[PDB]
Amino acid sequence: SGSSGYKFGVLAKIVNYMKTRHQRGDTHPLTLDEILDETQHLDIGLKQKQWLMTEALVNNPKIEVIDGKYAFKPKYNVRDKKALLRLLDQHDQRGLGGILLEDIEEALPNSQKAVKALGDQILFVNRPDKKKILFFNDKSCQFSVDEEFQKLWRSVTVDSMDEEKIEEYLKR
Amino acid sequence: LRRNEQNGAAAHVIAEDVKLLQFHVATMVDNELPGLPRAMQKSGRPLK
Amino acid sequence: PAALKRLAKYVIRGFYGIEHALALDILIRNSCVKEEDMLELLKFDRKQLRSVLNNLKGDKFIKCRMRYFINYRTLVNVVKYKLDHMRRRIETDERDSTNRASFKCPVCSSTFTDLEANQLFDPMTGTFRCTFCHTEVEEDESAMPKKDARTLLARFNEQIEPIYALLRETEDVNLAYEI
Ligand SMILES: [Zn+2]
Repeated sequence: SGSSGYKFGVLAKIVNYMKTRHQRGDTHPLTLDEILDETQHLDIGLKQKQWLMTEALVNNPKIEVIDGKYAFKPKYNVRDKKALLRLLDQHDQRGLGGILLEDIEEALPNSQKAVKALGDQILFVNRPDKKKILFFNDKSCQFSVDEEFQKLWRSVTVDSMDEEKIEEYLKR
Repeated sequence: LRRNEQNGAAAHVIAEDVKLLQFHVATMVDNELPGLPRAMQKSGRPLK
Repeated sequence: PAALKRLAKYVIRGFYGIEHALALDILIRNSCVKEEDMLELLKFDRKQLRSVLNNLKGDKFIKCRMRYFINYRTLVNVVKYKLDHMRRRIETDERDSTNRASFKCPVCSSTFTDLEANQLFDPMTGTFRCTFCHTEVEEDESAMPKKDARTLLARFNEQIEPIYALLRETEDVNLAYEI
C-alpha cells in the first residue's frame, strides 16, 4: 500500500472541506495548515503533515496553489452561478462545457436556477440524465406548424430513387 | 404500430413491431414452419 | 453555400426535435465533425449521440461521408426534396374528395348513394326509408361529410406556406446560385 500517514484519506477529507466552503458560497484561499485546522486534523504530527505535502497533494492531478495559499482545484473557474445568459451568447463555447456535477451546488439548488432559466431565453437539455447539462437556444424561428412529425414520417423514401423525378414532373 | 409511426415513433420499437406483424402474418399462412414458434390459443393450443 | 446552410437550418430547427436540432446546429458547420469531435462539440451521450445520428441518417443530412476521423459535408438534395414534399402534401390535402351523395340509415349504419334512392324511396308514402334496415332513412346532409374536412386540411397546410415563404425564397436564391 506504499506509504500512508496517520488516518487513511486525510487528504480526501481536506478536499471535501475545501469543496464545502465553495458550495456554501464563502470562498477564501486556504494554506494546507488552514485546511487541516478546519478538518481538526492540524495536530496530525510533523512527519504526517510533511507526508501530505510531499505525496498526497502532489498525487492530485488538478491540484492548484496560487502561492502561499492553496486554491479550489476540481473546477478552475469560480462557481459564480451568474452570467449564464452570457455563456449561452457564445454558442461555440456552449456554456464552457458546463457539468451537472458542477451545478446543483454552485451557490443555489439547480431547480431554483432552472425556474429562472425557463423564464429566460436559456434552455436546458440533458443528454446524460445526471452526468452533464447542455445550455442552448433554439430561438422563436422554429415552427411547430401542423402534423410536422407526420410530414417527416411520410417522407421515408431514404435510399429509394426517382421520387424527386415524380416531384419534378409535377413541377413541369 | 400505425399509432407509433403516426405519433412519436422511437423506431427501435418499430424494428421489433415489424417482427410481430411479420410473425403474425406468417402464422395465418402456416402455424408450424421451421423455427417460427407455433402461436397458441390458450394454455398450449396451437392455432389451426 | 451559406444560402443552402441557412435554408437547411430553418427547416431542420422546425423539423427534428430540440435535441436533434441541437445536433444539426454543429452539423450546420459541416466539416470534420466526427463523433469523437462531436463528443466535445455537442458533448452529447456517446451511444445516444450515435442513435440520433442514425435519426438524421434517414435524410443523411451530413451524408455520413466515411473518411479513424470521419469528415461530414452536406451535398444532399434531401432538403429540396422535403420542401417539395410539403408542397405535394398541400395538394394531397386539397384532394381529400367531397361529400359525394348520401342518405344514411341511422339505425343499421348503412349509407346509400343517390342512384340507390330510386329503390330506397317508398312509392306509397313517398318517404325515403331503408332497405335491409327497414327504418325511415335520414338524408346524410351534414352527416358523413368529406368536403368540410378536405377544405380545413387544405387551409392548415396553406397557413404553413407564408411562414415557409422565407425558406422558399432561400431555396430560390440557392437555385440562382446553382445556375
Ligand atoms: Zn338501415
